[PDB]
Amino acid sequence: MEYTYDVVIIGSGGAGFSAGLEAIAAGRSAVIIEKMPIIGGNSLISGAEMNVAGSWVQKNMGITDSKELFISDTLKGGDFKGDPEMVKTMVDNAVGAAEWLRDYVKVEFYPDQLFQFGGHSVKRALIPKGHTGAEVISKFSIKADEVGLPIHTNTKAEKLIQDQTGRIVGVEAAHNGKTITYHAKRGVVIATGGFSSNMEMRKKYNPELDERYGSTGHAGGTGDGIVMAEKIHAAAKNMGYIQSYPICSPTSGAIALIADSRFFGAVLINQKGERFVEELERRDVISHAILAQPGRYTYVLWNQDIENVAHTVEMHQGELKEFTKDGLMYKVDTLEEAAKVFNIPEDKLLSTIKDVNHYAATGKDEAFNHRSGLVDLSKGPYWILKATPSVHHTMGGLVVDTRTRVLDEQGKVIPGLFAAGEVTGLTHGTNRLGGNAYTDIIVYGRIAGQEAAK
Amino acid sequence: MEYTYDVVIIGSGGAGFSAGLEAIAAGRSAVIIEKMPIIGGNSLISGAEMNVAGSWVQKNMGITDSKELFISDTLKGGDFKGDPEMVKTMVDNAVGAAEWLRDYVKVEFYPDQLFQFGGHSVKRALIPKGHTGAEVISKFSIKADEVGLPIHTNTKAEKLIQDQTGRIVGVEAAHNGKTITYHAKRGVVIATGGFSSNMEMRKKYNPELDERYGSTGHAGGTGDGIVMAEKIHAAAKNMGYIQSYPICSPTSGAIALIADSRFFGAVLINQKGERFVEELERRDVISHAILAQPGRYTYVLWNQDIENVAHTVEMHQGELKEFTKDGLMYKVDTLEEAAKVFNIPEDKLLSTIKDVNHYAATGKDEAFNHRSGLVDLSKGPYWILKATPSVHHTMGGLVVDTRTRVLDEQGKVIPGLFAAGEVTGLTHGTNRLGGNAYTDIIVYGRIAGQEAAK
Ligand SMILES: Cc1cc2nc3c(=O)[nH]c(=O)nc-3n(C[C@H](O)[C@H](O)[C@H](O)COP(=O)(O)OP(=O)(O)OC[C@H]3O[C@@H](n4cnc5c(N)ncnc54)[C@H](O)[C@@H]3O)c2cc1C
Ligand SMILES: Cc1cc2nc3c(=O)[nH]c(=O)nc-3n(C[C@H](O)[C@H](O)[C@H](O)COP(=O)(O)OP(=O)(O)OC[C@H]3O[C@@H](n4cnc5c(N)ncnc54)[C@H](O)[C@@H]3O)c2cc1C
Ligand SMILES: O=C(O)/C=C/c1c[nH]cn1
Ligand SMILES: O=C(O)/C=C/c1c[nH]cn1
Ligand SMILES: [Cl-]
Ligand SMILES: [Cl-]
Ligand SMILES: [Cl-]
Ligand SMILES: [Cl-]
Ligand code: NA
Ligand code: NA
Repeated sequence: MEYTYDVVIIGSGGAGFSAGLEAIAAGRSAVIIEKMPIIGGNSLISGAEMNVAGSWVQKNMGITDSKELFISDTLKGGDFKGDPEMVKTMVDNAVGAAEWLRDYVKVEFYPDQLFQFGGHSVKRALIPKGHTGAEVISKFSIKADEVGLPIHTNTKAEKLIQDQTGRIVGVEAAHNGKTITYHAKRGVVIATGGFSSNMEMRKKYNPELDERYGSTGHAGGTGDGIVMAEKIHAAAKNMGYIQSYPICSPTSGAIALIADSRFFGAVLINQKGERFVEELERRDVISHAILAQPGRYTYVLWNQDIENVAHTVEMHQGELKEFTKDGLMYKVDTLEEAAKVFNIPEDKLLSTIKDVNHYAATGKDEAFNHRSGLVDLSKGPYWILKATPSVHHTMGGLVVDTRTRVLDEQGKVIPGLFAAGEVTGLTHGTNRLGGNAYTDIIVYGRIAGQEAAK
Repeated sequence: MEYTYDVVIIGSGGAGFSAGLEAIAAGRSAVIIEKMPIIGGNSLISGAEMNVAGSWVQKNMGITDSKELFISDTLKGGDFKGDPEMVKTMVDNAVGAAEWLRDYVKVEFYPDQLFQFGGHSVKRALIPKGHTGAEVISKFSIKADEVGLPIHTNTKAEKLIQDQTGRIVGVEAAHNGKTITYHAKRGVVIATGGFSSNMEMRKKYNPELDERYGSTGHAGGTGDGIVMAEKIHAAAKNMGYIQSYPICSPTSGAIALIADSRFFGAVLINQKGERFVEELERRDVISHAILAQPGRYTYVLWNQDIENVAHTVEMHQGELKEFTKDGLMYKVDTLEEAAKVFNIPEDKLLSTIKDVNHYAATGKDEAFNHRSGLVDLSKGPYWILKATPSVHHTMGGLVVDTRTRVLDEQGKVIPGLFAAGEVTGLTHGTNRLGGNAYTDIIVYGRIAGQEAAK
């Protein structure tokens, strides 16, 4: 079997969907090939919070922002190693990208909630309904079906097809044990995500991130797009810069979105029954703090009063069930029971929470200077979750220009080849800020589909 | 020539002076040997700001603090690698150390000023009169003369004397081209400071910090105390952790205390005439930001209105004269002249300052979110200073216990040998917080003199 389309997109995450919808809208034929049996990749299981300076939600909330500040925040976050034009183009197109999600894809965002990720000077992360990428990918899928964008699941790209001029003119893919050739008349878009779930690639570029660490990502995040492009002499950069997320499942590696309760008053408790870091510190600080605790894990503890504001249990019931079945999470009536289930010294936990309750009442955390104010934890019920850092995002990847054209080892455009999303390596410097992956994948996914369609 | 004292102290910085005064006060004979022609080492040229949780000045200013928070701040600052008992003993003795400086040494601190160094959750750095160590070392010197503590300048310790039991029983030193033997009946205190000015030792332990970087320290900061103790099998740790200070002379390496005006409204301007980092960001962030600018330097720009509050020109007139003579600093009437003297694009500088003036008026810095509020810079005169990062403090050094006893490679006490101050390597982890060196050198200097005298 062979197929022919104008634009062949590899991957059904936010970057690939954005490229596909733009290619179809330009009047071209397009397909997305997806190696998993389900669509959406890490974009699906993402929190999908998306930074935008100058959003309609900021206006609703009375929050002032500027592109200049979003750019400076972002460049600083990556230790000033990100490509300034890549960051500028991301920020310059972020409002349009989010309004396009709202108006064209019909993604629903909360009109009056924003998150301020570490490193951002103001609250600027839009929040999709449900606080996950489920809303985003489901709406993308509906819109793709409406406009006539086919998605071929269980179809694994294995090789880029390069003609004698050096132009990329298609993709060889595996489906049901056979090779299928996808001819691409105008362009191939690599939108395959990162390599957080490729242990050998992690160890090659960052030996510390070995089998001691899980991955927050899906099993398909294995760097295939980098490997396939390097075979035809695409350049890569920043491959060793790989970030972790602090509060993840010790068993599966999955992120614990349910533990976003720490932004609403949950406390981090070590095996000794003691707090050990400000719960609102930067994520890398929290990760290092946890790895310095006994056993290299923490507990996250909160009560019904916090859930009634935060809703992270209601919003992440699959995590609740999975973590509970894995023995990583308990719902308990009393702090004494919270200590018992995890062999935490009872007297120390009770003393810690007595202090927390006093700090909540005064607004002054005399142990760690909690920046927003603690919440009284004297009454339950309680959730207590065991968590540890897990590998989360690969900042490195393919070298592209701001038009998403992939460049070779001499900086020359590889004709017919584009790349967008976590597979690229020039936006985030040494360290991506929270909420900036979604901005990157939508902005550059759209550009890639536009450029491939030309 | 030979001398005999109960306690022989090597170095006349804050650690050595503290040890000497305690030894004399215990009723023992003591001497300080100092290799330079002047006393005070880096403690002399320090800002000498000293962190204390629970000081009389905090009480005057209505500021609440706690030892728990000072400990947690400190441990976090060094990436959780500092020795917890060393940090606890430092914090537990900080109030007593500062009250001892005030009441016994007669150091004058401002009663109503404190500095909040990066990483500290509350304002807690006491400020000596004059905003330098000159006050501290001059008062130490007077007190030493009053109590009968001799200081032998131009006397360089070269070898520790070890008897057949393994006990350290003296020091061989060079003076006027001859070797002088100092017999120590009860103890030798190594208080020799750090190795920021030893290029070969820097390169050995941190190859990046080579000849591209100057040193903020005096010429005597060469690691001699580490070398002399390792010869008799003292252990060392954390030697590769070496911190820089962001705003220093590109010619001499000296710190620019005069540029503490950035805590009162001065702006950082690159060669392009643009701001590029929040001026109140963490020092390591500022250092990296500067090294990312054209030429790897910044300018620091402020006006008379800022000086009338900050006083950093009045307090650091020697810097003013030296930097000006070196072509690194100008006093100018207009922003146009500030641009001219350093070949900064005039239009860009004027546009940058127009923005600053608007941000000062509104309190909202739309470019970098200055956390305290900018100050109008429309009227002069102005100072503009060229600055770059310089090597500043060596966190590593000798292994001691909390009694300042030096330990060998098997963790065993070396009898008769003590060490205190920047020469030790267990307090600050990977990164010392501002103001914490002075706390360390006084607390542990006092302990070392007390323990050596026993
Ligand atoms: C749990 C989690 C939470 C996150 N939360 C946030 C957040 O709130 N905000 C934020 O900004 N970022 C967040 N991130 C990061 C962000 O979600 C991702 O970086 C981003 O979604 C990646 O999008 P993408 O389109 O590049 O790739 P993906 O979404 O990973 O999609 C790539 C797709 O390509 C497919 N593919 C790969 N190789 C092949 C091949 N050979 N053939 C065919 N198909 C292939 C994969 O199967 C996958 O479906 C989160 C990440 C995770 C894991
Ligand atoms: C410019 C500057 C500003 C600073 N500002 C601050 C600040 O505000 N707050 C803060 O907390 N920290 C600050 N620091 C750091 C702090 O001042 C130092 O870490 C601290 O003063 C070191 O004290 P010390 O007693 O260990 O050593 P030093 O003060 O360096 O004294 C050691 C002495 O031993 C002598 N010596 C060395 N080898 C020999 C030998 N072989 N024989 C004899 N004598 C020898 C040296 O000549 C020197 O005089 C600053 C540092 C500098 C350089
Ligand atoms: O890594 C990110 O950008 C966001 C992670 C996250 C956590 N909770 C919601 N999103
Ligand atoms: O490095 C420190 O602890 C302090 C440096 C400084 C700058 N200005 C006054 N002190
Ligand atoms: Cl703007
Ligand atoms: Cl690289
Ligand atoms: Cl206290
Ligand atoms: Cl070490
Ligand atoms: Na990447
Ligand atoms: Na040290």
